Amino acid sequence: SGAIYVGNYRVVNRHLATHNDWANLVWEDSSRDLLVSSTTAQGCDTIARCDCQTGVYYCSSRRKHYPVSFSKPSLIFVEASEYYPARYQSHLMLAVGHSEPGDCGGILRCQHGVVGIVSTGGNGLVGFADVRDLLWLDEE
Ligand SMILES: NC(=O)[C@H]1CCCN(C(=O)NCC2CC2)C1
Ligand SMILES: [Zn+2]
Repeated sequence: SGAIYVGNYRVVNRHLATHNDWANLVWEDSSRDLLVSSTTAQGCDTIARCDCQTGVYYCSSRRKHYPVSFSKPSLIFVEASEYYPARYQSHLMLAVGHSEPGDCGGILRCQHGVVGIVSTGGNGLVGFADVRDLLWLDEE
Protein backbone atom coordinates (compact mmCIF):
# COMPACT_ATOMS: atom_id res chain seq x y z
CA SER A 1 0.00 0.00 0.00
CA GLY A 2 0.99 3.65 -0.31
CA ALA A 3 0.22 6.95 -2.02
CA ILE A 4 1.80 10.20 -3.25
CA TYR A 5 0.33 13.31 -1.55
CA VAL A 6 1.02 16.38 -3.75
CA GLY A 7 -1.02 19.58 -3.46
CA ASN A 8 -4.66 18.54 -3.01
CA TYR A 9 -4.15 15.24 -4.83
CA ARG A 10 -3.72 11.63 -3.66
CA VAL A 11 -2.03 9.35 -6.27
CA VAL A 12 -2.59 5.60 -5.72
CA ASN A 13 -2.44 2.36 -7.70
CA ARG A 14 -5.84 2.12 -9.49
CA HIS A 15 -6.17 -1.51 -8.37
CA LEU A 16 -5.90 -0.42 -4.68
CA ALA A 17 -8.22 2.63 -4.87
CA THR A 18 -10.84 2.84 -2.12
CA HIS A 19 -14.54 3.75 -2.40
CA ASN A 20 -13.65 7.24 -1.05
CA ASP A 21 -11.06 7.59 -3.88
CA TRP A 22 -13.72 6.71 -6.53
CA ALA A 23 -16.22 9.10 -4.87
CA ASN A 24 -13.64 11.99 -5.07
CA LEU A 25 -12.12 11.06 -8.41
CA VAL A 26 -9.93 13.44 -10.40
CA TRP A 27 -8.45 11.06 -13.05
CA GLU A 28 -7.84 7.35 -13.63
CA ASP A 29 -6.13 5.22 -16.28
CA SER A 30 -6.32 1.41 -16.17
CA SER A 31 -3.51 1.03 -18.78
CA ARG A 32 -1.13 2.87 -16.36
CA ASP A 33 -2.54 1.36 -13.07
CA LEU A 34 -3.02 4.94 -11.73
CA LEU A 35 -5.85 6.78 -10.03
CA VAL A 36 -5.86 10.29 -8.54
CA SER A 37 -8.43 11.53 -6.00
CA SER A 38 -8.90 14.94 -4.31
CA THR A 39 -7.87 15.64 -0.67
CA THR A 40 -9.00 18.18 1.92
CA ALA A 41 -5.47 18.66 3.35
CA GLN A 42 -2.38 19.76 1.31
CA GLY A 43 0.37 17.16 0.91
CA CYS A 44 4.16 17.41 1.22
CA ASP A 45 5.48 15.32 -1.66
CA THR A 46 6.92 17.13 -4.72
CA ILE A 47 7.01 15.56 -8.21
CA ALA A 48 10.31 15.15 -10.12
CA ARG A 49 10.39 16.78 -13.60
CA CYS A 50 13.40 15.02 -15.23
CA ASP A 51 14.70 11.96 -17.15
CA CYS A 52 16.66 10.33 -14.23
CA GLN A 53 17.20 6.58 -14.51
CA THR A 54 18.63 6.14 -10.99
CA GLY A 55 16.76 6.61 -7.71
CA VAL A 56 15.62 4.93 -4.49
CA TYR A 57 12.38 3.04 -3.79
CA TYR A 58 10.59 1.85 -0.64
CA CYS A 59 10.00 -1.91 -0.28
CA SER A 60 7.39 -2.56 2.46
CA SER A 61 8.03 -6.35 2.46
CA ARG A 62 11.63 -5.61 3.57
CA ARG A 63 11.06 -2.31 5.52
CA LYS A 64 13.95 -0.97 3.38
CA HIS A 65 14.72 1.70 0.81
CA TYR A 66 16.87 0.38 -2.08
CA PRO A 67 18.89 2.30 -4.66
CA VAL A 68 18.06 1.17 -8.21
CA SER A 69 18.76 1.81 -11.88
CA PHE A 70 15.47 1.77 -13.87
CA SER A 71 14.37 1.76 -17.52
CA LYS A 72 12.63 4.66 -19.25
CA PRO A 73 8.78 4.66 -19.13
CA SER A 74 7.50 2.27 -21.76
CA LEU A 75 4.82 -0.23 -22.84
CA ILE A 76 5.55 -3.56 -21.11
CA PHE A 77 3.70 -6.87 -21.06
CA VAL A 78 2.50 -7.72 -17.53
CA GLU A 79 1.26 -11.26 -16.73
CA ALA A 80 -2.33 -11.97 -15.60
CA SER A 81 -2.93 -11.34 -11.91
CA GLU A 82 -5.99 -11.22 -9.60
CA TYR A 83 -6.30 -7.44 -10.51
CA TYR A 84 -5.77 -7.36 -14.31
CA PRO A 85 -5.70 -9.87 -17.21
CA ALA A 86 -2.35 -10.30 -19.08
CA ARG A 87 -1.97 -6.98 -20.93
CA TYR A 88 0.39 -4.17 -21.89
CA GLN A 89 0.83 -1.64 -19.11
CA SER A 90 1.97 1.80 -20.33
CA HIS A 91 4.38 4.33 -18.73
CA LEU A 92 6.01 1.47 -16.74
CA MET A 93 9.72 1.43 -15.69
CA LEU A 94 11.52 -1.76 -14.60
CA ALA A 95 14.40 -2.33 -12.20
CA VAL A 96 16.07 -5.28 -10.50
CA GLY A 97 14.71 -5.46 -6.94
CA HIS A 98 12.37 -7.19 -4.56
CA SER A 99 8.59 -6.59 -4.96
CA GLU A 100 5.88 -8.93 -3.75
CA PRO A 101 2.16 -8.54 -3.22
CA GLY A 102 1.69 -5.73 -0.70
CA ASP A 103 4.57 -3.58 -2.04
CA CYS A 104 2.45 -1.55 -4.50
CA GLY A 105 2.32 2.12 -3.61
CA GLY A 106 5.90 2.41 -2.37
CA ILE A 107 7.56 5.61 -3.68
CA LEU A 108 10.43 5.72 -6.15
CA ARG A 109 12.32 9.07 -5.85
CA CYS A 110 15.34 10.71 -7.42
CA GLN A 111 17.34 13.85 -6.61
CA HIS A 112 14.45 16.00 -8.09
CA GLY A 113 11.50 14.49 -6.17
CA VAL A 114 8.93 11.65 -6.55
CA VAL A 115 9.28 9.73 -9.82
CA GLY A 116 6.50 7.11 -9.42
CA ILE A 117 5.06 4.25 -7.34
CA VAL A 118 5.57 0.50 -7.23
CA SER A 119 3.02 -1.21 -9.58
CA THR A 120 4.53 -4.67 -10.48
CA GLY A 121 6.77 -7.38 -8.99
CA GLY A 122 8.03 -10.98 -9.11
CA ASN A 123 11.06 -12.75 -10.52
CA GLY A 124 13.53 -10.35 -8.93
CA LEU A 125 12.03 -7.39 -10.91
CA VAL A 126 10.15 -4.35 -9.61
CA GLY A 127 8.05 -2.13 -11.92
CA PHE A 128 7.10 1.51 -11.25
CA ALA A 129 4.22 3.57 -12.67
CA ASP A 130 5.81 6.87 -13.76
CA VAL A 131 4.10 10.17 -12.80
CA ARG A 132 6.69 12.68 -14.12
CA ASP A 133 4.66 13.45 -17.26
CA LEU A 134 1.51 14.41 -15.23
CA LEU A 135 2.31 18.12 -15.10
CA TRP A 136 -1.16 19.03 -13.81
CA LEU A 137 -0.30 17.42 -10.43
CA ASP A 138 1.71 20.67 -9.71
CA GLU A 139 -1.30 23.02 -10.06
CA GLU A 140 -5.12 23.63 -9.60
N1 LIG B 1 0.31 -3.49 -12.30
C1 LIG B 1 -0.15 -4.74 -12.27
O1 LIG B 1 -0.69 -5.29 -13.25
C2 LIG B 1 0.04 -5.49 -10.97
C3 LIG B 1 -1.29 -5.67 -10.20
C4 LIG B 1 -1.04 -6.41 -8.88
C5 LIG B 1 -0.40 -7.76 -9.16
N2 LIG B 1 0.84 -7.57 -9.92
C6 LIG B 1 2.10 -7.67 -9.38
O2 LIG B 1 3.09 -7.61 -10.08
N3 LIG B 1 2.17 -7.92 -8.06
C7 LIG B 1 3.42 -8.27 -7.38
C8 LIG B 1 3.98 -7.13 -6.55
C9 LIG B 1 3.06 -6.25 -5.74
C10 LIG B 1 3.76 -5.70 -6.93
C11 LIG B 1 0.67 -6.87 -11.20
ZN1 LIG C 1 15.40 13.22 -11.34
